[PDB]
Amino acid sequence: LAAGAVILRRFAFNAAEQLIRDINDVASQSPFRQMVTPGGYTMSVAMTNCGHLGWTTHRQGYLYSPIDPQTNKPWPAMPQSFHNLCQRAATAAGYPDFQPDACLINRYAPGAKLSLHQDKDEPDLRAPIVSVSLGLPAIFQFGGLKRNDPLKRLLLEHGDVVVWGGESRLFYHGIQPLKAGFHPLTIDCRYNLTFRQAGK
Ligand SMILES: O=C(O)CCC(=O)C(=O)O
Ligand SMILES: [Mn+2]
Repeated sequence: LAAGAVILRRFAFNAAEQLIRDINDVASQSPFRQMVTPGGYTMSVAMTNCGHLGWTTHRQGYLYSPIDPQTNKPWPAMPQSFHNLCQRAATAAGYPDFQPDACLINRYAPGAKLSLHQDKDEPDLRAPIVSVSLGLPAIFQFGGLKRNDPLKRLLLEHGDVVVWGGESRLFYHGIQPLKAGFHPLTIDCRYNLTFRQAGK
């Protein structure tokens, strides 16, 4: 896909059913919620987290916290299925020592989108981003270090895993408005699992 980035198409296909079962378990403790940006806007994507740290929004500035600001309780621990799939994907991508301490779970309803951004809330740039697609297909935008750099448009389907790091760790990326559709395992949405090393 780019220097230090690759797309493992259908890599998580066999694990998908189990991953989704665990998403449901995580959501039981920390429900999906549409976060409000530091700017005061409700995101179309619904999110939740598991692992030691969870990505969240604050009155002013994104940040990681071990506490779910909605439930006021710790985020659920990282499911075994998540941990194992993530490490296998990272190894295949060329990052064998990846040890994530956070997993952001995104749920896209039809029309939902995640505008172009950089994952720049993690201090240790040596750790890659492992992104798992589940359910409905979406168009993933992958660019460069500048918001105006040319964008690649790649369809991401159920089971696809994208890993980026090294030279492309801070590349801009996003998801275009989700097209309506149906998928036997997620029904009416697309889920995405984003593993990161947010601390240390
Ligand atoms: O849904 C995706 O494929 C991308 C999600 C993403 O960029 C994020 O969680 O920071
Ligand atoms: Mn991102």
